[PDB]
Amino acid sequence: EKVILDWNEYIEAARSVVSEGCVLLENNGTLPLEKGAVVSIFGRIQTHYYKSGTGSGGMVNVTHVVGVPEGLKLSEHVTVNEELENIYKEWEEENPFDEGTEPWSQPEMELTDEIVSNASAKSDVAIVIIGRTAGEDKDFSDVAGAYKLSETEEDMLRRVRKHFDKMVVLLNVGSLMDLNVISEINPDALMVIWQGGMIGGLGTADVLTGKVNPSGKLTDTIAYEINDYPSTENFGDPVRDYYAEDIYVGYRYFETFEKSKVRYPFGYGISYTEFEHTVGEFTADINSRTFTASCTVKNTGSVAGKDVAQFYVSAPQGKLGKPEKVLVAFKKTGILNPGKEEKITVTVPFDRFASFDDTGVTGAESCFVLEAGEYTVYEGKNVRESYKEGSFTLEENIVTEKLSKALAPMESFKRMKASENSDGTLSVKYEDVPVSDVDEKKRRLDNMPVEIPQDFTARYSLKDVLSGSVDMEKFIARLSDDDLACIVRGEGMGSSLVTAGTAAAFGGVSEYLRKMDIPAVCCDDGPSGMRLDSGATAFSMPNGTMLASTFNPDVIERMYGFTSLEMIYNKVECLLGPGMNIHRNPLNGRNFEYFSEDPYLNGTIASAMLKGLHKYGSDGVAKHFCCNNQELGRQACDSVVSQRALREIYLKGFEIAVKEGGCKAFMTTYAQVNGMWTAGNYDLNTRILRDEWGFKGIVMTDWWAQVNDRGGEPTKNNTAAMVRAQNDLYMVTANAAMNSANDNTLSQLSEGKLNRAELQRCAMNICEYAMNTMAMKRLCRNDIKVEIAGR
Ligand SMILES: OC[C@H]1O[C@@H](O)[C@H](O)[C@@H](O)[C@@H]1O
Repeated sequence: EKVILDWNEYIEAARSVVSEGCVLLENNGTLPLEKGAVVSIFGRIQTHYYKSGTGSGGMVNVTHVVGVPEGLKLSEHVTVNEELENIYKEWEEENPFDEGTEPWSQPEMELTDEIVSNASAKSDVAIVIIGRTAGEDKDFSDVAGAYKLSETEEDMLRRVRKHFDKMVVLLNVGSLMDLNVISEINPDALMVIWQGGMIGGLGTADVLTGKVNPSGKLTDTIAYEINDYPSTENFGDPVRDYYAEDIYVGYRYFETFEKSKVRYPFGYGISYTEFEHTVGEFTADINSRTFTASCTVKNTGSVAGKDVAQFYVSAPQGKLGKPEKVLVAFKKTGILNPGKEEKITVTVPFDRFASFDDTGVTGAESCFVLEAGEYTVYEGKNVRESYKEGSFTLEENIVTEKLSKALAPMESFKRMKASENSDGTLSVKYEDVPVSDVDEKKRRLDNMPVEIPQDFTARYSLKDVLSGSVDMEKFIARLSDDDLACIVRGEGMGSSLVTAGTAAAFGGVSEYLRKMDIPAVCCDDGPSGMRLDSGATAFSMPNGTMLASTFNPDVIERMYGFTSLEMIYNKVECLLGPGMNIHRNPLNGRNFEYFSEDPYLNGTIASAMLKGLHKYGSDGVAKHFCCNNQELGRQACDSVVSQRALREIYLKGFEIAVKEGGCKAFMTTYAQVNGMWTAGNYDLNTRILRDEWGFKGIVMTDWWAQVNDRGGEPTKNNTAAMVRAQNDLYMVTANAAMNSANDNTLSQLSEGKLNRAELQRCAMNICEYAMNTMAMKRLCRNDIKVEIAGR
């Protein structure tokens, strides 16, 4: 089989994401830009369009990046003031783009009254571009040049505001920055254009010129101040952060307790037209544990466009306490012409708005439950402007799922609690989070897998398992203790077993393993496109937050469908994404390659990406599992967090990726969750992921990540602790066959501290995964051959 990867269709797919992911925040009709307008573009970052964040998910090599000025010229709908372009060009020869550990921003060119006045005299409209990047190992700081405007950027904005009566501000940013000073200066239009990959300027020009009507929505709540965010109190400590806000993350906090601290609510975004959402039929089916809600969205303005219907549930406070509203469903309309409408119907399972009882107060400890009382469903344009769709009342609690006490905090701390005041409004009070009473050593011992007796005369290939000819158990008996100790080691970076410049090879990492037809499976960064450290080019796609802002799983899936083929072309089997850690705080540096403060949106967008990658047999690796919500101190840092917050917020997106997304590969973190490293955490990697969610796949460490037993010293070679957790793969070693990290797999096995059954389980996970990859198909000679056309 031979498949064409059409590069022009790939471009168009990515461009569609850009034009659906831009978020228009304010506009007085200055957008869209009028046909034949002359635009003056301000901001030195105009010449170096941020196509991505920095670090592992920002090192995609490309031949060309289309920035905003070039996008606008290629549109043929406007022209750009060339004199001002040359002023920026000539100044930049003297003040070159700093490539660094790259800085968050570039120094702005100071502007004079003469430049700005002369620009306005020869143009119809000013566009001011403020650029920010961020990423791995540095957190975004609440200072000028990072989250705040620089003094010279502010001066630029004030001068342009004075001399132009039409002003447009664009935020070419990985994550949201302070809007207070920008809002005070009061431009005529404000749009967040994120970082759109290599064709970002094309999709951005589409929305600016009106060829596409913007339809992007915020995936985070924008508060007035950094200190309004509930997590700011407990964010940015390199050693330990207590997740005291608990389930009250983002709009779960603000809509419940602090509506007046919101500038822009979750799900907010506007269009060049206006829409009217009319609530429709509502039914509930308690026996099936679903409800069905309908509404109609009508374009009531004068230009075609899409809108998003967003559905929320208000649960009764009960004994647990609840956020006012939780997102349970959304649907983006087709393009609606003026005066036309679309009926949207959603069926919502009760598990979308259940609560995890981690205290026992409901009578069902360690369960997801719907407490007795009234459930009100809302629909609207955003969480704030969502209106009653229907209600139903439960006279008794319904247990949606029985789970276990898992990943519980090892120390007490106080968490936020919804308290219903005398009047009936909700205030924040605090309560003690109960401590874990789980016997961890016992749990491991009681659920120990059975050893498979070894048999080295067996000549079964991995091909014989794939065809159904033999059981995986029969095959795995062939692996020696050497083979077992070797197969749990990933080799990289730049292993010679796979495409050069990628992150890792795993599976067939010795002559012996490859002789059994276990192929070398290739892993590579990242969510926004293949990072090839050989210098080879690949498609640079929009950042994760831009993807999520589309509220459009279909457009995301379509784009990653092309990535699926591109990966096969490069013989990359595992793309190291989606990044899908919750936006707990706006200052986390890696927010650009994650999706949302909301777990449902997070899991739904992740799943769309995975479905895309699955189209032609490629795959993603969900990361970082879990609670890597802060870059500072991420090697040592301990996230202290309640079971409920884990179950409803931080794990929830990952759960969705497994059950809806078909996720079969996970990456753990550099850090600790509840007092041990995640790579050695049994509750995370076995109890929750496998035994409760039913995940069938592989777990790998983060690259050169530390591992420990609870209480013990962290090291980059405690592979025994890793295998005891069912974290299947240590990424990475320079030479896996030679044990170049000097790991303790065999010595622990020798001492009876690691059981061979545990190694065998990991080996089976690895082989089961490996045999369904395109690398196996290359051995079997039935892989897809890809040819790139259109270039
Ligand atoms: O590049 C391989 C890995 O490196 C680590 O530093 C990052 O945390 C991961 O996100 C990445 O996938």
